[PDB]
Amino acid sequence: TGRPEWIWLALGTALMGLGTLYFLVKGMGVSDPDAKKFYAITTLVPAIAFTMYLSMLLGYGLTMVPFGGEQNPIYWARYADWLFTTPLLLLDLALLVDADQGTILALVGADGIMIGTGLVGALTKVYSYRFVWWAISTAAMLYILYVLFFGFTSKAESMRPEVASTFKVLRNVTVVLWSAYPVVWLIGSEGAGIVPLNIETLLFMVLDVSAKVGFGLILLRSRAIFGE
Amino acid sequence: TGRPEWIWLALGTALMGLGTLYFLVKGMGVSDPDAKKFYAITTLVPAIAFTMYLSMLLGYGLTMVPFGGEQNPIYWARYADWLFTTPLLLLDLALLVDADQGTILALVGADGIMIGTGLVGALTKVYSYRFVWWAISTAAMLYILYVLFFGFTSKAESMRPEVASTFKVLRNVTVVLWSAYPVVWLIGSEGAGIVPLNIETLLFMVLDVSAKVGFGLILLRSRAIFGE
Amino acid sequence: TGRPEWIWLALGTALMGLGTLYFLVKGMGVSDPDAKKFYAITTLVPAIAFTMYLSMLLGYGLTMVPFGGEQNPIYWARYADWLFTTPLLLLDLALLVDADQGTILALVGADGIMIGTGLVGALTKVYSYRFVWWAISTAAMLYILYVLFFGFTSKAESMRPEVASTFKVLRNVTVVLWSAYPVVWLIGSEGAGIVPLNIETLLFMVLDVSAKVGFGLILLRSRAIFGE
Ligand SMILES: CC(C)CCC[C@@H](C)CCC[C@@H](C)CCC[C@@H](C)CCOC[C@@H](CO)OCC[C@H](C)CCC[C@H](C)CCC[C@H](C)CCCC(C)C
Ligand SMILES: CC(C)CCC[C@@H](C)CCC[C@@H](C)CCC[C@@H](C)CCOC[C@@H](CO)OCC[C@H](C)CCC[C@H](C)CCC[C@H](C)CCCC(C)C
Ligand SMILES: CC(C)CCC[C@@H](C)CCC[C@@H](C)CCC[C@@H](C)CCOC[C@@H](CO)OCC[C@H](C)CCC[C@H](C)CCC[C@H](C)CCCC(C)C
Ligand SMILES: CC(C)CCC[C@@H](C)CCC[C@@H](C)CCC[C@@H](C)CCOC[C@@H](CO)OCC[C@H](C)CCC[C@H](C)CCC[C@H](C)CCCC(C)C
Ligand SMILES: CC(C)CCC[C@@H](C)CCC[C@@H](C)CCC[C@@H](C)CCOC[C@@H](CO)OCC[C@H](C)CCC[C@H](C)CCC[C@H](C)CCCC(C)C
Ligand SMILES: CC(C)CCC[C@@H](C)CCC[C@@H](C)CCC[C@@H](C)CCOC[C@@H](CO)OCC[C@H](C)CCC[C@H](C)CCC[C@H](C)CCCC(C)C
Ligand SMILES: *C/C=C(C)/C=C/C=C(C)/C=C/C1=C(C)CCCC1(C)C
Ligand SMILES: *C/C=C(C)/C=C/C=C(C)/C=C/C1=C(C)CCCC1(C)C
Ligand SMILES: *C/C=C(C)/C=C/C=C(C)/C=C/C1=C(C)CCCC1(C)C
Repeated sequence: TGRPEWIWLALGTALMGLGTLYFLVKGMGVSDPDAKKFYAITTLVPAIAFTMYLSMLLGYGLTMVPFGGEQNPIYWARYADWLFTTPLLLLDLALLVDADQGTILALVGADGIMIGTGLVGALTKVYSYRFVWWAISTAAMLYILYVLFFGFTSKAESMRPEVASTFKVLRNVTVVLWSAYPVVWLIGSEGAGIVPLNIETLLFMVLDVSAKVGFGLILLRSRAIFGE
Repeated sequence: TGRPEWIWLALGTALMGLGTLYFLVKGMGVSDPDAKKFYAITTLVPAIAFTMYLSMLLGYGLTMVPFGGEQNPIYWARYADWLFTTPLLLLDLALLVDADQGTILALVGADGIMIGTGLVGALTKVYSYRFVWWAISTAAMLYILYVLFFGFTSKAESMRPEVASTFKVLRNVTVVLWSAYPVVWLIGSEGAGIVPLNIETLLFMVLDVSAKVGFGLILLRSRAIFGE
Repeated sequence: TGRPEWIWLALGTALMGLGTLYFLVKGMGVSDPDAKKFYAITTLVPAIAFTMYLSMLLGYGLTMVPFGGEQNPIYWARYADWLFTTPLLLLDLALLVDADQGTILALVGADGIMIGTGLVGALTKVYSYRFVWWAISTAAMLYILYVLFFGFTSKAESMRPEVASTFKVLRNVTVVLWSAYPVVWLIGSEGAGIVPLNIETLLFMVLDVSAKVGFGLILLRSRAIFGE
């Protein structure tokens, strides 16, 4: 493994794998149907990331994109991961607050646009246009963060204190960690090329494990996930 | 931009972009959960088309398919657009009439078959077989149009007059505009090659903007989208 | 058709096509909304398989994957089929028993992991790593079979005798036929290469037609699909 970023791909694979097994074991026995939804969503998220980390580690999830005069290593498997795991994370938030279905559809669809335009930007061979896709994807992310802070103002007169409390923490966790991903992309291998791929891969590893396994530990340890 | 169809890709990009912003602004403030569903579906549709028009304009959504002795320019991004936006359009219709879930699943699944076989036909290198996929996809479209006219005969004893009225108009808009897409494909660059790609791109632009932004203006201006 | 497996691809195409038309005709007239769900799911399943069998027959769904020193014919279209039809089959089971939504999401997501890791294994160029993906996919299949036997223990105090009976038979049909697919893959063209592709294609044809058209005949002939 002649790619120096292999260690972070291996560590990411192991930590997503271990978080999947932990959440699997923890959700055994659970009969509350509301809690079963949260365990299924929250366990699927690092299970999908485990498979995509492994595909990067083994090289399957890596391709070379010509741009800027250069053959650029691009890990496309990250977008196949995020396509599914970032709407699932939004679904955990949305279920906490009993979101209306129109709000869930706005969130999941804005998130698909965010990930799909991120992927088009990652694979685009004209260097300047990569950053046009980055901006569109960021605009979709900002929409999602707007909805998470301002789209549930009908949900407060009626929201169990423990649901509000856990939703607040997870929403803060989300806004901080997810906002770092466009920055990493912009300065890393896919963007300006200021931070080398080895470091980029480290940064996404720490973000992903926090946003998936850290997030899910907070959620699944709360009694907000059970019907009262 | 040495592709003469660039002007229609640019115009399509702008009109889908402007229709997205208009519907975004128009749906601000809306609290009625039924109306929020219609705004989310109807706003996502031109937002997705904006991204796919832009990918065609920038060249990312174009590939060359050998067939007929020739390297043929094929805009595959149209199928990535339609994969999502044509079930969303069907969902707006189906929600208007309070469709049963089995009818929604038939519609969304027939539509996936329509778009996916359209894409296989667009990328098929044996010329005669392209038209086998065209026929299968047309058969799926005809099924969808059948369901839209004859699959909601339990929904009339109970259907607000304004819902019936808006559903009738949008269903007519749909049947007329969607039926033109197999014809354009059959005579255009993907099919018989009778109409040049520049004109084909113009035709799909006018159809798409009408079927997305025209459709959505009719829907979102009606009080059929609000619970009574 | 210089591929000896063409006959089984042609036969599979015809049998999925004929089963689609039969289920289409059989579900005409059905007004019971619960029954309409089962007809839509169960009819879409062989309709999707018909398109994917046809794409294999015509060669579109075939690619060459280098591994083991060799250019290996890999029918990738099977994974595009299964991506949709295996969650749909699980949905028919889950609706029979009135599964909780968290259980449905676990099933559909485990199934996506099963098919997507199966596809990564089928396309992986390092021979030994193909079998790592096979094992992960098998682990997801075993999870699905676990849930089908042990995830509905809240659903028995309340389950119409005819629903229990039909669910039991279809679940047995599923466990036996689906468990054969990793074995065929492991000994066939995608794995160890012990069984030639011609025979492999025969085996998957018999499995698919049984698991789709055989399964659906059992389901759609039962009164378990109607609300009582
Ligand atoms: C609910 C159910 C009932 C639904 C039923 C399913 C229904 C659709 C029936 C099955 C049809 C279909 C799924 C199967 C055909 C797959 C098709 C894409 C195959 C083409 O790809 C094969 C290759 C190489 O030979 O061609 C070359 C590849 C091309 C150059 C690429 C062109 C294709 C586009 C890239 C498609 C874009 C779609 C994206 C995957 C959408 C998400 C991506 C995003 C978030 C960035
Ligand atoms: C000029 C540029 C270089 C800067 C780029 C910024 C840009 C990308 C936008 C990001 C802003 C965003 C992170 C802020 C949103 C979170 C927070 C401020 C929201 C406040 O509201 C929530 C409150 C109360 O419930 O809790 C508060 C929740 C938390 C306690 C808020 C704490 C914020 C985080 C601690 C900051 C993230 C830390 C990084 C992940 C560390 C990486 C840096 C590295 C080089 C060591
Ligand atoms: C709800 C959630 C819990 C679900 C969890 C997600 C779960 C599936 C886990 C993730 C696995 C998976 C999504 C990730 C792997 C992606 C896989 C397709 C990668 C293969 O493609 C990489 C390339 C180049 O190196 O190979 C060469 C490319 C090949 C030649 C092409 C073969 C692949 C097929 C084309 C696949 C067909 C699927 C279609 C996109 C379906 C729709 C298309 C249609 C409508 C026309
Ligand atoms: C032989 C071939 C060349 C012809 C190909 C036809 C074939 C592809 C099938 C298409 C038929 C389809 C469009 C008809 C369905 C719509 C309509 C007749 C349905 C009637 O029922 C609805 C009624 C009452 O509510 O309103 C009625 C709704 C509307 C008022 C109906 C009006 C029909 C449209 C005005 C026709 C479409 C116009 C084109 C988009 C213009 C493009 C032509 C260009 C060259 C100028
Ligand atoms: C609900 C709605 C509102 C949602 C709105 C949709 C929203 C996402 C907006 C549309 C964006 C997007 C869908 C369109 C862009 C498609 C994008 C994949 C195009 C890239 O592919 C083009 C090629 C050749 O030029 O590049 C080369 C190809 C690369 C080498 C491959 C890299 C891409 C990955 C393979 C993507 C993996 C995703 C898988 C299809 C997931 C399932 C596969 C699995 C089960 C094995
Ligand atoms: C060492 C290896 C080579 C063996 C590999 C096995 C491995 C892949 C795991 C598979 C085990 C699995 C098929 C068993 C599950 C089914 C069954 C035993 C479950 C019992 O519980 C259900 C009961 C009561 O309702 O009905 C019972 C339901 C049925 C009546 C059970 C009958 C089992 C099937 C008849 C066996 C499958 C037959 C094959 C499809 C035939 C192909 C062989 C060919 C070479 C002729
Ligand atoms: C599980 C992994 C998580 C939570 C990942 C989140 C990823 C994003 C918020 C990605 C955002 C991006 C942009 C806004 C701009 C373009 C680059 C992306 C895709 C990295
Ligand atoms: C937003 C864009 C809309 C409403 C597009 C609709 C597209 C169709 C109805 C496409 C149909 C096709 C056929 C029936 C045959 C094969 C060619 C297609 C995909 C163009
Ligand atoms: C309609 C076709 C059906 C029911 C197909 C089922 C396919 C599976 C159960 C496939 C399973 C696989 C594994 C568990 C290991 C990797 C190889 C696969 C994808 C064939």
